[PDB]
Amino acid sequence: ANPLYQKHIISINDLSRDDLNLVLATAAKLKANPQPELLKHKVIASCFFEASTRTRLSFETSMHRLGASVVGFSDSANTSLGKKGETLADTISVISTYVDAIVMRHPQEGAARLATEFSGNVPVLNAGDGSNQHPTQTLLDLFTIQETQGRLDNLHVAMVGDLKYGRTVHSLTQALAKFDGNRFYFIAPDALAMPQYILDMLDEKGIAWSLHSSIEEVMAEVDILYMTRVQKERLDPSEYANVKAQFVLRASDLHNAKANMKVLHPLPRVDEIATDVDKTPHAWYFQQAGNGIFARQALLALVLNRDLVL
Amino acid sequence: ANPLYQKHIISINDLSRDDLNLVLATAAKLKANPQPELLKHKVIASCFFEASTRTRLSFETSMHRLGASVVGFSDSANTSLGKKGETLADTISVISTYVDAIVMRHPQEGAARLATEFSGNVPVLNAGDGSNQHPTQTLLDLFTIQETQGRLDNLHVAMVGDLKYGRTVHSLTQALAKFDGNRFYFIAPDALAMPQYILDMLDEKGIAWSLHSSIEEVMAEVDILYMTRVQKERLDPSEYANVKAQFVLRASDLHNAKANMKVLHPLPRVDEIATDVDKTPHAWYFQQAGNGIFARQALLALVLNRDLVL
Amino acid sequence: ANPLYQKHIISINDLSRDDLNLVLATAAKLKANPQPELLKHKVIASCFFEASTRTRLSFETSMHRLGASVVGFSDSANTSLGKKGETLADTISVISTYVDAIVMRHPQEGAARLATEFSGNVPVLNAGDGSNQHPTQTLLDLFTIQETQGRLDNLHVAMVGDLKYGRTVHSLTQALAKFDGNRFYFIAPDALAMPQYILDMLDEKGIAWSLHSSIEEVMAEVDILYMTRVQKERLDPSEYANVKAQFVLRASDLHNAKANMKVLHPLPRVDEIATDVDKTPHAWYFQQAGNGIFARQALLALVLNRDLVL
Amino acid sequence: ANPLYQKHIISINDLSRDDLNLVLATAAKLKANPQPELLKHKVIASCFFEASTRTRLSFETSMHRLGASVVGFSDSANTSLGKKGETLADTISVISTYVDAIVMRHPQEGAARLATEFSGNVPVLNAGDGSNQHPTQTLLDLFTIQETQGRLDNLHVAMVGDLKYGRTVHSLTQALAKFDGNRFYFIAPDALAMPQYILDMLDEKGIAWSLHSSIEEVMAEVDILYMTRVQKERLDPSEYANVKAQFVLRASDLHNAKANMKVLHPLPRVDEIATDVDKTPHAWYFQQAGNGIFARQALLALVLNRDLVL
Amino acid sequence: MTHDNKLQVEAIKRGTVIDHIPAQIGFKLLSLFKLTETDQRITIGLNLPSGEMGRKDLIKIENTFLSEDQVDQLALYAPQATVNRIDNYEVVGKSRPSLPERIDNVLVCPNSNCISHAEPVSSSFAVRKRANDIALKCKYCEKEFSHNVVLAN
Amino acid sequence: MTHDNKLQVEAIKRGTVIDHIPAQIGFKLLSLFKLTETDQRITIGLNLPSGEMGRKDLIKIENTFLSEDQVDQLALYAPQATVNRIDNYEVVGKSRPSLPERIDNVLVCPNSNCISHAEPVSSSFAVRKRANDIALKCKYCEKEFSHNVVLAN
Ligand SMILES: Nc1ccn([C@@H]2O[C@H](COP(=O)(O)OP(=O)(O)OP(=O)(O)O)[C@@H](O)[C@H]2O)c(=O)n1
Ligand SMILES: Nc1ccn([C@@H]2O[C@H](COP(=O)(O)OP(=O)(O)OP(=O)(O)O)[C@@H](O)[C@H]2O)c(=O)n1
Ligand SMILES: [Zn+2]
Ligand SMILES: [Zn+2]
Repeated sequence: ANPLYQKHIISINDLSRDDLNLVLATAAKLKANPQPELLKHKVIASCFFEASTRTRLSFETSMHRLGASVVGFSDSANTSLGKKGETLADTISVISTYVDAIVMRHPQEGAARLATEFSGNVPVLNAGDGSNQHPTQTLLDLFTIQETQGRLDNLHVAMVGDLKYGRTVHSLTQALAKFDGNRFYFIAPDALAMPQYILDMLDEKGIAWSLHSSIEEVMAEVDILYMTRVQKERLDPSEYANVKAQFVLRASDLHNAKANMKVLHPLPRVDEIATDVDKTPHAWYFQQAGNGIFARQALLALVLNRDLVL
Repeated sequence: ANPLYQKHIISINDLSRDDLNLVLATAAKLKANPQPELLKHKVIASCFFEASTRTRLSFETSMHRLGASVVGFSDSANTSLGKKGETLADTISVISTYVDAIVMRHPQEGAARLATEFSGNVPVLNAGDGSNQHPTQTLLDLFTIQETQGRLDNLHVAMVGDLKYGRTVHSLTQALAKFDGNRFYFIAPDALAMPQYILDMLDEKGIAWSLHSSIEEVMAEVDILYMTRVQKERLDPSEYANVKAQFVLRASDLHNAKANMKVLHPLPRVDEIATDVDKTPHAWYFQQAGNGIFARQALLALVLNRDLVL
Repeated sequence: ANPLYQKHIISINDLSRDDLNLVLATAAKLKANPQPELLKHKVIASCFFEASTRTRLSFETSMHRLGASVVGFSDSANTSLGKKGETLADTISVISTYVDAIVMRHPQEGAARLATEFSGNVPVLNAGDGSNQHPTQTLLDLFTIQETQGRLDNLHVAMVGDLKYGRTVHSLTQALAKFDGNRFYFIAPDALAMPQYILDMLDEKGIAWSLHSSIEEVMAEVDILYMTRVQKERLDPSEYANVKAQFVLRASDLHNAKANMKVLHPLPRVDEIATDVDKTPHAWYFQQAGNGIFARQALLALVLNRDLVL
Repeated sequence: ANPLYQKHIISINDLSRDDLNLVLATAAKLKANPQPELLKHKVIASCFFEASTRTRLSFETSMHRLGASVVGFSDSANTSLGKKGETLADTISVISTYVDAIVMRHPQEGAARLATEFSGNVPVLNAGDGSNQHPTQTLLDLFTIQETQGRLDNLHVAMVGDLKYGRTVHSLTQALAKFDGNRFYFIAPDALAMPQYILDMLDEKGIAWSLHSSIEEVMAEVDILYMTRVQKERLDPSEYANVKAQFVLRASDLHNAKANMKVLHPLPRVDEIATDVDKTPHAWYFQQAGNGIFARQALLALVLNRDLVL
Repeated sequence: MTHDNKLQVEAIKRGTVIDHIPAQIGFKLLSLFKLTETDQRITIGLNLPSGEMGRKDLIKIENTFLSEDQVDQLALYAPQATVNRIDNYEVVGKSRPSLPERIDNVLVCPNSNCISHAEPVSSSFAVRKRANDIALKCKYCEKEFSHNVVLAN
Repeated sequence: MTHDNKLQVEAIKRGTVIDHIPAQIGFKLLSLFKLTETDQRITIGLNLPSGEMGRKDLIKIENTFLSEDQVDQLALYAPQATVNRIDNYEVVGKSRPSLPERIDNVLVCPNSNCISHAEPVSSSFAVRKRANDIALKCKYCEKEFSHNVVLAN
């Protein structure tokens, strides 16, 4: 069957470079030649125990552009399951008798991995688990990097913002470190810098990285600028408003950027990216959210279909 | 293509008499000869940032009787998007990469019009925006008036209740003033009367109107009686309970009504219409809510299909 | 024994001119020589079933400046009474079993008067019952007119703002009509006009009033300018802002005000009186709030004392 | 008249060494012979716009032990002020119209200082303004150091915990730098380090400090060990637990503590000081809280009294 | 180059001169229409002793010709003004403002539930009914207000 | 005479001339310090040629003697601006801005939780040149920021 046929998609750590390439290869075919009746008669459950409108809607629109049905929920301060006394294990054990696949986002880390031990042979796909993993975000980021730059190796990638707690930036660095020659520039407030584990990993593979202080410092060499949002709560309002002449992106700062340089942001972007960046050629955060559809179509198609010729 | 093919449906002001007739002509064909696989493979987003169960369900049942898929939400004190810091413009910009059309109801006026500038060429349909517009209500009212009376011109239409703030009664008067010869009777508590703008418009076109004090005063000449609900909060409990021997409708009051006179109410009808009116021939508020299906099927079909032969 | 001894102060319509003057002459003495132990050993209940901080803190402070102990609750933050199904008659029959007077605010009109049927002869003083009465706010307003103008008769009093729902403008008009030769100027938007029952009472007593739509039509003649807040809930967003929001006093409008003219406002003032008015000698809204201390002290003193030697 | 007579106690940076010693010598006398009627007939407002039970109950009890009456609110449970749109300037201009001093806690920094522009000459005592100051907690800590150590100079003071966001460690460091020859040992995880502006002030005054990462590096030399609580919100779940949660004092670590060494903690302590420490003679956190009574009594006495005979 | 003086300052080589600005509207105009973000030499005379208004304001912007639609955005604030266009020390053009059909960006919808407050859109008002007194309708909320009301705030 | 500079010079009789306003601060200064809120003659020149110091701005305010404290305020914006009083057709005092003790009114606290944002208060900051920068401490929140963080916002 394909390598991922009914396999669980829980951590990017668990997927080899070849699996990442298979997903990104499929997503480019589904983007080119749609197959709207591919999962006809499958019912997927969209169990968002934690609410995320943009992630839930990208996923359910993936399910529906391949023809599947959707049952599910989002529990912001509401809706019965888990409850208290109702284990996650018993929720899964019961829902895996109803559906053909489970996409779930949950607030405690490893919830998706616990699910895997109770879903029978129903596959579970992680849409976010606490501060651990969010593999379908990384898959769409890499699809956006591959589709704009033409390759996933030998890139000068700048990562900016809360590097300490952006889950997406920890994942993207693992992933990009399965390909070759990538150079990393990490621009963070030192209260919010890369954990030494990402950094220690990167040196065992020999990957080059540098820490900088402002994007103006690397603007000129950079292919992908990946901005992350800075979490107001983890900072005092007065240090948050104090950091240099900031680390926000304005079109003035881009006047130096390479012609193929692209600004990606997992979104929301409250103020780290101004409105004028939106109209430069380098703005790519909204096209990046449209590629979410193609990345998650690819994962669902490969998981639920044995062989897929497209 | 048809006149409305991928056009935005934001204000009744923006649709000519001919467009209103095209919609009402289509809705009568969709009511006669169903086409359940007309929007097959389209995904519509039902973004109710403001909850309205009856409007949301009429719309999603429209989407589904034409075969479309639905992703969406209703945010009563819950669900992530807009948030604070997350602009409506960025919600639309992101969702218009996922779907083929956006139906949305929002609490601030003009939200649907702002959406139009961010949805790309994805059409947006207004399901309510603050106290400004609700075009799909007016379309179903006119379909109900056309289907019961046989015409939309030369009608004696009585409007009753909170004329000052019923958004539906402001819209219905614009709309009915695009056809000819209509006479209007406005029965309101003077704390809650027609704005002078509806009235000033009506006189520039030469349309006849009179203000009355009780339905008993016009019962005999009237073809459509359109009751609106009276908003308890905008009144003191003691003036609310004091108004004459009321302006509520009972079957006793109908003993005079013309045989083809019809009582319409956008609903809910807490107490302005008693239970006994429900069984007279003149009660038409529930059939009026069933015509909602046919009106919104017509708008969706025309917007998303180029040419439609039915 | 003084006339108010052990009376319930429930409504302004129950207090005669003589009653009004006796309270105001006592307030003037307590303001002049304190009597900090007059209510020694008395315990008073401050039951605010509806929260009102401003009013509660004045009432309790003036209980404390005469030596009384205070027990009680501010609720509208579920502090346990009304649970199980305790009628107000029962709550008041248990609280009158151990306090010497009840001060009480409640959301429904008539609640203080009912308390009066269950309190034995523990006096009930009303601090607000829904949209009905508030005697203690009219007593302090009157005291502030008297003390700054030297009289309560032959006044030219303008009332500006929402005259339809402001329960304090209604009561101060009823109180001032107890006195002679006062002239009223009402300046209200059309939707917030002074009700008929007030106007009709003024006519029947031969008192002069007129409607004006600008304060500067009347500035020159005016002694007390009593401003009210328009609650924007009572209008819509656009109505409030449209022409109607010019019931706002700026310092420049006071150009030609009589040297004795005073601006009064029960408070919160949000924007109907601009900040620059405060520096003028005519601003008396805060000194008016300070006078709530002597009018509330006087009522407690007169009600709990047989004979008051002054 | 004493120097503090009718002063606003807003910040520790405004009180001189002499001011600090005068308060502490008064606290020592009131602790020794009570003066339970010194503030007889004074009424004080205890406005806690942000709830803080511990602090409110100390402030009110010490108002009660000098004979003052208290009126006021604990909010952060919607008790009506701030509704309509009452600015804090206006709330304080009405409350200063009838109380003799305002004690006040508020969520925003600077709020007590602003109250000072509107209170006339009713003293404002700050009980916490956001992350800025808390003078009365530093006055009681100082009093407890003085009273147990016999001096406020030549001390070896260790500060352990979250030194970055603990507003009390920042202030006690500024107060102790008013005095001579004190030595500071800071023991903080890397993310919770003592800010530069503190460190820079210490350097500029020639005062000695050092960073250590274990309490047992310094136990032997230490006189006051001032522990703070790490709020786990400030870190992630795993960070808090990983190596960093060893800022926890157990009884065994006190093995070689000087006989005079005292452990202080503003409280709540949740787990940074283990329960078995309480039986040691060095545990002084609760006796420290008892001393908040005499330091708050002294400030009220010195501020409301011209001449204090002791 | 020609003999300036300041009571009515003189001649720029080519550019625009907006003269007979009411008084205290000149700086309002510089603020609102961001006329200041040019590297060109701008000369401005404020509260000046002349044409009948008595005092009046004046702005001279060398090397920029703003016109037709720009001159018309000036009509709500300075309708009496003349907008001289100069080439080679001579007034080759003398224009006046007339009411436009649209006023973008400069106004603020007085309706507080309007969505335009919070978002990266420009304000826009449809204009109507010349000199008996102007109504402006928001593009977004479609509420029609009185110009003096939007113009207050 | 001509090596153009002046051309029919707006020589004023009595007033203050603020010269060398270092380009683009010229308009800031008017708005911020509300210098047009007067009825006397102002003549403003923007982006003047001043080959000798690049490009500059210059405000001339008649019969007005903006001073001492008022002059020191401008130090944060136009640190090299020379004010010149004039009592009778020439310079009778040329004064440079010195960094002041406090900067009131004009400036905003970066601290979003600082109470100065929602309230009827005039901002105030204590000024301190920590040679390299100037730190500004808010009166209210007592937080201290790089003058550059404040002057962005
Ligand atoms: N090269 C020139 C020529 C004229 N002006 C300005 O052009 C304005 C008006 O042009 P003009 O028709 O020459 O004088 P008027 O006849 O007074 O124009 P109007 O009657 O419209 O005021 C004057 O204010 C003058 O400052 C100028 O600055 N530069
Ligand atoms: N009758 C006068 C005299 C002087 N000024 C102005 O006052 C300023 C004073 O500069 P000045 O001492 O006359 O010679 P400068 O070299 O220009 O002074 P600086 O060193 O500041 O460049 C000049 O801009 C000039 O326009 C004026 O308007 N009217
Ligand atoms: Zn609007
Ligand atoms: Zn501040």
